[PDB]
Amino acid sequence: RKQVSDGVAHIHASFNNTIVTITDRQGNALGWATAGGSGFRGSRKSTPFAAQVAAERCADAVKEYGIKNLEVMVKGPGPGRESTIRALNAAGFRITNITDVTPIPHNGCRPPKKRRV
Amino acid sequence: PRRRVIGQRKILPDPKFGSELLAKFVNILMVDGKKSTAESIVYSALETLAQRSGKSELEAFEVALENVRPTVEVKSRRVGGSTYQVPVEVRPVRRNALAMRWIVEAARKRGDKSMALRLANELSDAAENKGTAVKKREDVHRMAEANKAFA
Amino acid sequence: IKVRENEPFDVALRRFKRSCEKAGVLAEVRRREFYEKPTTERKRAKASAVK
RNA sequence: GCUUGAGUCUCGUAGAGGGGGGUAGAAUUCCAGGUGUAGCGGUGAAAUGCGUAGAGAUCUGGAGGAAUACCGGUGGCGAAGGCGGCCCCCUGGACGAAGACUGACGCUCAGGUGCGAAAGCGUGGGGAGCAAACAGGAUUAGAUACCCUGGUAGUCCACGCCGUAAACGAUGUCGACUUGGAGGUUGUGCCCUUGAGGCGUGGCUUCCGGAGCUAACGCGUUAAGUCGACCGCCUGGGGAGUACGGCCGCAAGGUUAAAACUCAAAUGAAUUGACGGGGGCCCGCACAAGCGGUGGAGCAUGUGGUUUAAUUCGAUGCAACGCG
Repeated sequence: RKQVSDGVAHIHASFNNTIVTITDRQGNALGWATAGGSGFRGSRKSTPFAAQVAAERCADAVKEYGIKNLEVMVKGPGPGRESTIRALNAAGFRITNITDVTPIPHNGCRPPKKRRV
Repeated sequence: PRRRVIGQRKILPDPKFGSELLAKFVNILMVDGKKSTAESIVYSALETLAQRSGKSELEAFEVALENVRPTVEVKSRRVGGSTYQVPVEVRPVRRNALAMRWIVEAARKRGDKSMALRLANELSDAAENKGTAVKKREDVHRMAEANKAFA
Repeated sequence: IKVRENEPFDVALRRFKRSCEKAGVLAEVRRREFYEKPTTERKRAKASAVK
């Protein structure tokens, strides 16, 4: 179906969850998979293992497109992200670019207070 | 074990088959320091195991014990103020030690007549891996398979 | 930010992000505007950097 | 009168000094649209919350507000509060080089006047994020908290008020003298500049230390050393920086400022120890790895209690309870 043959893997690692979205070069999503949607709810959805099985599961569900090349775009910090791109070249993809696209303000908005734990 | 790294003591092999593996199996089975009784039970039970399966003695034992050896097991950490059940790879001596402990314990659980029949039927139920010790191995492997996310 | 490589490639080896963004810069902008704790955190950081 | 104090002029230097105006780029939120699909978010774990009315992720376009990553530095400037993108306009101070000029014009300062973070107040705007109050979810014995999800005043602008802070180098201002070392920053002079050098001479500043001082801790040419001038303030702890009165303030409150009564201490610095849900290193059947028990049953024996005429006395966390 529609046979795009090149895409972008936007991986959005945060501290609590990694969410991998495989799209095309136009930016239209072709299929996604989160670490929290792969079993292991909770303290286990923020691990490199959960991110890699999230990326394995996002490599599935884009078989209908015949993607061979993809760029990787990485957001946020997280226990994910590093393992995530590994799972992508464990799934036959030719990984072309690895950009880190974490949003950094140039002293913009005030961050929240928190955490007197 | 706080300081002292240790050696280990050498067990005498089995007086019928020369197997230190099976010698440790009669030590796992032994209760109250009665070794003669336990080796009688092991010789009777493995003798009917060799007669039933028709293979031989200690390769029927080695198959029936090969189906119950754990691969990896969970283990508590308590490092970050939390209780984790991490999976960890079992050492070979601990591997077959756990194998024998589960066979013997499951054989004590059974409801047959004599201990040689309970353990002969437990090793026979472990030869086609359908007994209780294989459910203990699958249980351990479900715990270490569910919690795979910690390594 | 980008990396690419020709066909002799095996490993990610992108330690461009142990250079700039990941470790410090995003973990710093998770928490409060002070003016006060940074003046003392930098004061004791430059007072610790001593022989 | 005089120039060694103070000041003026010439030429430059560095600077987040101030006020006004403009603009730029990242990011957050919102709105509209494309793809796409079952979760997202959150936590120690959860739940509230958002989500098949299509969220989160992702791309495009727009709006708006605030703050200005990197440079960034015990770096700089300012009397202090404080001041951080870039550009323009108006403007204050400092420092340096040589020379000229005035000629003690100086120092401090009670009352007085001005400036004075943040929160707060008034009027009018603005309102993206954050967030007192507030609401819900948790946690808990309780939880009017810490944690989570939302969230209003406020934070932002204009003008006025307030007038305070651990407004702190807890160190008033001005001047003079008194061994050193390593830096930072900003000038300037000289020498083959034979380079990212060598030798000096100023301004500001950081760390360590000598004499000296100090209760000690420490300060140590930027003094808490050695002196001089003027000011401010102190006189045991509490009551109390409170009440009354005055002045100020829209208010909140600010400032000035007692007494009765009560205690024989309150305090500073340092020492020894003990302790810590502080840190480092180390041990023991301490935990872990195992095996067998106890707690359940009947009996033995000891104890508490009860009973009794008496149920002899003693032992009572560990280290009393088949103990004397």
